[PDB]
Amino acid sequence: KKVIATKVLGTVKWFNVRNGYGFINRNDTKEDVFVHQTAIKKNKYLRSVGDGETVEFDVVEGEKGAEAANVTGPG
RNA sequence: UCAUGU
Repeated sequence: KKVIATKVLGTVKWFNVRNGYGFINRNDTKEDVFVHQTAIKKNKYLRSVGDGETVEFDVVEGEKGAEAANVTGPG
């Protein structure tokens, strides 16, 4: 996998804690990026984000598609 | 329980 962007801001569309993934909409391109629970930095759902939350992340591209990495609060 | 849940 390769890093294709860093310090991207986005808004969480939805995140399902049962299945452990969701999608973030990038504020710069308006495209959704997949986010898995393991990509979220520790905040008891130790790795989760909330629907509607603004987050900052890197985008990396394995060939299942573009996915978020190192997901944190803005700044 | 790793690609659009409900």
